[PDB]
Amino acid sequence: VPATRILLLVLAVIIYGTAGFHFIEGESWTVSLYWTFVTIATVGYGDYSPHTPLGMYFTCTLIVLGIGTFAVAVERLLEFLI
Amino acid sequence: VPATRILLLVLAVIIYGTAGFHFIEGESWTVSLYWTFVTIATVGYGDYSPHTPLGMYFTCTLIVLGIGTFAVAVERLLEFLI
Amino acid sequence: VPATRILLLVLAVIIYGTAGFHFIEGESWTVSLYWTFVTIATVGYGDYSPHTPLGMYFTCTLIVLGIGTFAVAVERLLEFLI
Amino acid sequence: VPATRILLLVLAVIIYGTAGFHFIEGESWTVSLYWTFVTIATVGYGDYSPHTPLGMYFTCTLIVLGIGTFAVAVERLLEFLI
Ligand SMILES: [K+]
Ligand SMILES: [K+]
Ligand SMILES: [K+]
Ligand SMILES: [K+]
Ligand SMILES: [K+]
Repeated sequence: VPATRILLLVLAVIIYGTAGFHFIEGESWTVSLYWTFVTIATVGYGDYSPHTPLGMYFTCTLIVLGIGTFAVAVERLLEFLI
Repeated sequence: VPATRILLLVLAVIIYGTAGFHFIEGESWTVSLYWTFVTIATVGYGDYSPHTPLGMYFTCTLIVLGIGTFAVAVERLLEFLI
Repeated sequence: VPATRILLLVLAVIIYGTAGFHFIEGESWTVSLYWTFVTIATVGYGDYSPHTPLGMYFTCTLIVLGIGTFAVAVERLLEFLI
Repeated sequence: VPATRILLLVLAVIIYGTAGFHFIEGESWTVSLYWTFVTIATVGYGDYSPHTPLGMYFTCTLIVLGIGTFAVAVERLLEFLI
C-alpha cells in the first residue's frame, strides 16, 4: 500500500478517535488527541479512559480500527527515516 | 487461515475473557467486555484489573490465549478494509 | 527455533521477572508472577510497578529481555492451537 | 539494517525521550529514563505520564518515533541472544 495512503488512513483514525473521545467523554481536544495516540499505539497509561458505557463501546471500536492502522503506519515511517 | 475462522477464534476469546472477568472479579458484563478488549489488545489502562489471586491467574491465561489471537484478527481485518 | 526451546526461554524470563520483582519490590510471589506477565505482554495495567531506582532499572532489563521472547512464544503457541 | 546501527538509533530515541521528559515534566533523570522505556516498549504503566500540553505533544512524538525503533531493536537483539 502506498505510504501516503497509509498516512491518510492513520490521520482519519486520529480524527475519529479524538472527536469521539471529546464528544463522548468531554475531555479537551488536546487531551482527546493525546488519549487517541496513547490508545492506538497500545501504550494505555490510564491517566484518561472512558467512564461511560458509550465511551467504552467507542473505545473498543477505536482499538479494533486503530491499532492495526497505527502499526502499519509506524512501520512505513521507519522506512523513510531509516 | 480463513478470515472467518480467525473471526470465530477471537470471538471465543472475547466470550472467555468477558465471562471470566464478570464471574471472578464481579464487574458488570459491559465493563468486563471492555476490560477484555483493553487487555487482549495490550492497551491495559488499569482502570479495571483483577484484585483476587484467581483473577490474576485467569488474566495471565487470557493474556497468553488472547493477545496472539487478537493480533492475527486485526491484521486480517486490515486486508478487508484496505 | 524449535518450539520447545522458545518455551524454555520464556519460562526463564518468567522466573527472572518474578523473582526480581519479589525481592526488589517486596510483592508476593503471586503478584510478582502476575506483574511479570502483564509487563512482558506489554499490557502494563500499572496496578503494580517498581517504586525504587533498582526496581526501575530491573524493569527496563525485563522489558528488553522479555517482550521479544514473549512475542515469539505466543506466535509459536498460535501454531499448535491453530 | 546492520544491528549496530539499530542500536545507535534506539539509544538516540532513549536520549531524546529521557531528556524531553526530564525537562518538560520535571521528573528525575532516572524516572525519565524508566518512563521512556515503559513508553516506547508500549508497556505504559501510567505511574508517570505527562501533565502539561507540551508534555502531551512531546509524548505523541516519542510514541511515533520510538515504538517502531524499539520494536526493530528488540527483534535484532533476539537474534544475538538466540
Ligand atoms: K509484529
Ligand atoms: K502494548
Ligand atoms: K498500559
Ligand atoms: K500497554
Ligand atoms: K496503565
